Amino acid sequence: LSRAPKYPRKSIPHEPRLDEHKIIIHPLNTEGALKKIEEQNTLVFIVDVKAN
Amino acid sequence: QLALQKIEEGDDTVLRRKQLGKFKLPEKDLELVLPDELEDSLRRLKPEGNLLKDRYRSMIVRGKLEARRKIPFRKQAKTKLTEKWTFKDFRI
Amino acid sequence: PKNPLLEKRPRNFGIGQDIQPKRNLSRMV
Amino acid sequence: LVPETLLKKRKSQEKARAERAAAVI
Amino acid sequence: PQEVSDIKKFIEICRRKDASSARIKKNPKTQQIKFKVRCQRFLYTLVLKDSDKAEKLKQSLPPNLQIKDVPKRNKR
Amino acid sequence: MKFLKTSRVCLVTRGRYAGKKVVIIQPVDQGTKSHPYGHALVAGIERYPSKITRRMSKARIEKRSKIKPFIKVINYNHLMPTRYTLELEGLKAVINADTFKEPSQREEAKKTVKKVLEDRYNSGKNRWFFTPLRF
Amino acid sequence: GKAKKKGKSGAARNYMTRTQAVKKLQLSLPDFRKLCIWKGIYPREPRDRRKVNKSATASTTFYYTKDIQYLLHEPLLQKFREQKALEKKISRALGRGDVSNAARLERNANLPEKTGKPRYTLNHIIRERYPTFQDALRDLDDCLSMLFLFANLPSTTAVPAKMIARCERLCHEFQHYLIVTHSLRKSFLSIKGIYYQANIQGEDILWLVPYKFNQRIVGDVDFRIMGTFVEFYMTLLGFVNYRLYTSIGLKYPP
Amino acid sequence: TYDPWAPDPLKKPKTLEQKPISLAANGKSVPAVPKPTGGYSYNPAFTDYQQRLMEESEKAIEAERKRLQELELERQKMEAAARSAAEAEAAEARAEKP
RNA sequence: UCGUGCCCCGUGUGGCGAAAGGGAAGCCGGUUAAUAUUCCGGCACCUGGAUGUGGGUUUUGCGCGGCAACGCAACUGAACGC
Repeated sequence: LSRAPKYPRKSIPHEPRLDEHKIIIHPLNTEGALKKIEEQNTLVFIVDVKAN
Repeated sequence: QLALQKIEEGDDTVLRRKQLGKFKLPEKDLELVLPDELEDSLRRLKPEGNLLKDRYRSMIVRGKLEARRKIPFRKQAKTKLTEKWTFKDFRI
Repeated sequence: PKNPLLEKRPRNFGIGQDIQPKRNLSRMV
Repeated sequence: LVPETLLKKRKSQEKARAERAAAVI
Repeated sequence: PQEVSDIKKFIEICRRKDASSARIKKNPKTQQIKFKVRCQRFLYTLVLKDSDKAEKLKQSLPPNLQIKDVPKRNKR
Repeated sequence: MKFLKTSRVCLVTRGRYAGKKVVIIQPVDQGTKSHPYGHALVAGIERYPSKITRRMSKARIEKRSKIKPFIKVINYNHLMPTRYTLELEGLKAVINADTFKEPSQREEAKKTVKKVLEDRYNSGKNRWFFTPLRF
Repeated sequence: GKAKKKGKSGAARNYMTRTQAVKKLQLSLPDFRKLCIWKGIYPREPRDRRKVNKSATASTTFYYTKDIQYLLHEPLLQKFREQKALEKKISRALGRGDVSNAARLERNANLPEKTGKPRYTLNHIIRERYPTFQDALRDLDDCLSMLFLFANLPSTTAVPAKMIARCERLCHEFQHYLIVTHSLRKSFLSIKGIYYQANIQGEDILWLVPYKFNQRIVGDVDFRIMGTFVEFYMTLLGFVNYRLYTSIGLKYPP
Repeated sequence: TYDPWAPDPLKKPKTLEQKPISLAANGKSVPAVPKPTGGYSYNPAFTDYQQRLMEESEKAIEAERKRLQELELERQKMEAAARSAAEAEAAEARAEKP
């Protein structure tokens, strides 16, 4: 038999721990990013360490 | 030429070649009164076909279930018969 | 009439010849 | 090959199959 | 990279739907011309002798497929 | 005494048909300009008829009783002769040296061989010729 | 990154066989076929059946993995297990000789032979299968044909006499609704039966009624799965009749 | 009473929304109760009855022709097998530097 | 379908343990103040999946050729074994 509990162990499901506002922190303002913008069509960001 | 070759309600009368189940559904029973067998009254009417088989064929053709055959006998579990210990040790 | 295309292949279960059949081993389970 | 006889034979086998399927201490 | 030795096969390759582009490379020292068509997997090259028929083959190539002549310098 | 004669049954030991059973149609001991060695023109079975049991349907039996034949020029060194002999009247001069030189005659010859071999198999005789060799 | 393995994705995850489905649901084959008929799980066909199962033949039945996982949450599985446990308790009471306890446990079994209704309630199934009364009216053709056919059959273990009488009751109630609202449009005396065409709320409903004779039950049909269809169509027609009688402002049941 | 139309998956899968397989040759959905034709009436019109009669007649004729052709093929196969067996019995009787 | 069962099989038992052992697959050119077989351009490959087209096989149903070693763009194959 599968579990059919008489009470939930956790009353409230927790929110997404890694949502998009925590994923994207801020872009990079260095000359590497600024060169890549014009020469590579590439934007450089500083993001969360846990994000893929 | 290849493009032209690619360019070039259902019926229960003719079915696809591929089966759905244990066998392919046969052609239906003949539902027609022969000219000898016509009658002139509703009282003497000879009903034709079987409505149970008609509904069963309708279900199979529409695909709600697959065509299976009846299993009249199932293979019994192979067992060995022995005498009980009390009946073996009965003494008189 | 039986089809002549049928043939019999008896198996002899002596030592060294064909594989022993599956017998009741309930005495030795 | 009389079509009336062929249809009567077909209906005869059909009805035959239908009836044959429906049938010391 | 694959070399196509059949004009008919090159025509079907150019009429294939994956043909992004084609280019013309003329080598005058060797007196040769190369038709290079770019597809999804392979770049197909047809090698012909420099001739008016070779120049005319561009007309029998599909008009939808873009064709460009290779300049003398591969500018980055 | 000579034993690579007409209707002699042999086993093919080299080539694509290694292990197959053939019947000799025409022995050439002296040799040919194309084949300067002792050889033979043979016909045999490439795909044997399958096993048939008592509870099988007649359509499945008729499907599994088919025989795929082949015709071959074969060296004597690539044949293993058998003591069995398969005398078939339909195989008399069905193939020659000219048969293998143009394609079409090979398929009507194979059709003739298939017909006669299936008739002999349905007769129920010469069961060793139709059971495949297990090696 | 890491190399995928063969047969771990695609049609192998998209389909499963009937054996894998019954092993997943831990059901007996009659219960599985009954639940599939009631919930509308239909047989499927992969493009290559060997990619799903290497032992699959042309007679192998395939279903959707998501369909089986949807069946996994059906409340009727608990009802099946409860009824099996209750039958074991009844057998225990009969074997120990507690006849009063056996009767008291048997009145909780809700048998079709004593109630005239299906053993398991399909009310939650009806709403899931027919989101709209228009869908109910569109399946009423098959529903009415099925019930009008089984109104004239002898009793079996699959469909008992009280159940057949209930089918007759529902057919008569629907006929009374049609008579009162004057919704019957066409009729046809064919060689196989009487065709009736009615018009209920813009939907044309055509069904076939056998002539009143001894109907022959043949061995070429699966009568037990036909009986499961009878239970489903009975449960549907009860709600359809209630909605129609309430719509024309009559007391249901009459 | 109860009136319809008025983690568990409350959302049904799209696999259930897929339509069932139809065994019809054209691939279209077969109706549950198809509309009958006037030739199926208990007191049918003459033209409809004659049309149905000739269709079933030609079907029976071609079926009988097919089964007679198959019987001829089977008896020819048995005759060929018998002749080959007779020939086998007769053969066994006769055997007994560059 | 006595509908709530039956059949087959044996070989055991899980995990960790190598940036020098075994191992699916990427090269060239250019580019930064500092990275590059990782960026850019060009040209590829591997693994897995789904499903088309072309071509192949088949009315002698599951290819053809070579004496042979074997060849050819394909050319059915579950359990169980080598």
